[PDB]
Amino acid sequence: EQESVKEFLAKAKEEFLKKWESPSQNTAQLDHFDRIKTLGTGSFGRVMLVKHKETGNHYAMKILDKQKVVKLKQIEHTLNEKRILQAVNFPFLVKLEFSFKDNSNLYMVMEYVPGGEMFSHLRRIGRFSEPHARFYAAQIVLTFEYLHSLDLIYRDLKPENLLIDQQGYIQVTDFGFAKRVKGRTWTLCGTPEYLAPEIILSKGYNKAVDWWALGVLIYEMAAGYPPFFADQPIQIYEKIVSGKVRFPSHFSSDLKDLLRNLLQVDLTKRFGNLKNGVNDIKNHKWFATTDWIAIYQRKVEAPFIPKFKGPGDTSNFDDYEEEEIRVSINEKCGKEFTEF
Ligand SMILES: NC(=O)c1ccc(O)cc1
Repeated sequence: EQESVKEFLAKAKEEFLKKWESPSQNTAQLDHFDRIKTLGTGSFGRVMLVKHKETGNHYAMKILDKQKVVKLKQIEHTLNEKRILQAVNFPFLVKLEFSFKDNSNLYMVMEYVPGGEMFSHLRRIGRFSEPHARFYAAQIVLTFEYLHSLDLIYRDLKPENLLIDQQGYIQVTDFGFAKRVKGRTWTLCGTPEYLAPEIILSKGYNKAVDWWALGVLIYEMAAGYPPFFADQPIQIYEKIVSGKVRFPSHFSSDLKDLLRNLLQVDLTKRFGNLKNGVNDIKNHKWFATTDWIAIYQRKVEAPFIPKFKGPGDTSNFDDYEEEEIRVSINEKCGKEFTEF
């Protein structure tokens, strides 16, 4: 690549490694914040809109219950998530502002992105046009170029994890499965529709799984549904490993060609994992109209700007039962989470 890209990535890695080696810890506490509204909820945590009581700034606070993290075998994953997030810096990654823990929970306080998840917008519109999908895809390509150069695999690409910001650009969130990996890794994780064949088949896999997932995402953005759908995961997995994909007739020939090379079941032949690396993707005809530098610099006008009233507006997120943030009087799982 141009020396300009090499030097950019060398500096990116220098800065990442310094923070990776000496992570920040314990940079706020719960009673610095007011709770506003639950924005999302899962099996071991939830994300809440909060407001800092002294500055008035809004943030999204991810709260993980230490005991449930342990029960669901997510200890290392949660430690990965925080250690990576506090060390990365890129225009399309949600910024971690504070982290801390208490007797019961782990907390990651992030910039609040009021536009909501791409998932909502995609389902509301139906599908994105190719230019619209391409604008988002280009951001993911650059983000993966960045992450992979740091030896990071993301492992959870899907529309729910892509927030739309006030300029209409992507912020990737949820580093719960992200990991620093030189070579291969083995954990079964991800969402079924987005899993590469080599994950399903229990292989030692690498960053090529992220490029497969990009193929799934581009297909889903442009079609409105993912390429390997079914009612049971096992039936999804059979389709994924089959080597067959059908494309809507409205897809351009260039889109189909790119997707055949991303959704390549032989990981040794998959775009993003060949000798030319990311440049096989960036130079593909489907991306011929993309000005990569202008995307990075946020100079391209976005396909749309989410509608929201201000930094406290939660309209683009949905409604969940509001549950307590209870902190035990006794420390739980202290040893397991020492480094957090
Ligand atoms: N950073 C955010 O605004 C955010 C919002 C909802 C989530 O589920 C995760 C993150």
